[PDB]
Amino acid sequence: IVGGYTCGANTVPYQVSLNSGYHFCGGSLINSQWVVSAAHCYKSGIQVRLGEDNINVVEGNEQFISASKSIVHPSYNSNTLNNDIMLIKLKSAASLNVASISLPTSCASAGTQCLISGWGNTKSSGTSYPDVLKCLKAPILSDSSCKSAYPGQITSNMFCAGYLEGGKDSCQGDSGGPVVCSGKLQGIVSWGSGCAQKNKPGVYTKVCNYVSWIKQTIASN
Amino acid sequence: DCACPRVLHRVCGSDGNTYSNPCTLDCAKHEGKPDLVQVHEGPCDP
Ligand SMILES: [Ca+2]
Repeated sequence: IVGGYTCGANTVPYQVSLNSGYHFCGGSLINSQWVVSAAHCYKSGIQVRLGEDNINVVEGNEQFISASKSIVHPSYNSNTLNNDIMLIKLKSAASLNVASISLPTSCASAGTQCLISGWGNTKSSGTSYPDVLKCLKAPILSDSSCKSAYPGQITSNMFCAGYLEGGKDSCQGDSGGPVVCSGKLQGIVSWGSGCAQKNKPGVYTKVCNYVSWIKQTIASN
Repeated sequence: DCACPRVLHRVCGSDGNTYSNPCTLDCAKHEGKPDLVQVHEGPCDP
């Protein structure tokens, strides 16, 4: 997260870190057994890390739980990143309260302020990986401005959120992570051209399109 | 482009810079370093 701020411990209880030796993606706990993340975050042997603030320091109260299944969307396109959504099932249920974030019943509209979080890079120019979870308040941007920012690259399963002006964005390391607006997980950190660049906002997976599939996938796994 | 997924998969460039993922490496190559190549996975040694 570039241009953001320190969330505070436990303030983003549904934020998980996906770890395969090092933190590499975020995810959102959506119930005690399941995490949503980006499908490009797919790895074998994911360990999900819950109740993290400082990813680098084991406070002693975190939960490190292995992914038992990692289910990419079967329309996930690694080339376009369309349907960049993945459901991770926890080997054992997480101990709650850590908390899940609600899935949307409606899509969010342009203008909706959201909370984006992660331990991704905090710098546009250099690299600055944080230890504590970083947060960014950012509004969903209009579709037409998303698409003009990224011509030919934006599908109906994507939205842009952030600032066209630059300076405030998600970044590498934030992938899979939540965009939560009005108490609903609306976005997953997916991609963008660099980070916090002028006219290159973050592009997120439009979670609302996947609520039926998430439900079908959870019910049948 | 140069549009990259926002996954962290630190790699090491032939320029001795650590890139956040193969893709951002790929972008730096495409932006100003044609001979830029991935040497190995993980951060470069400084
Ligand atoms: Ca920790």
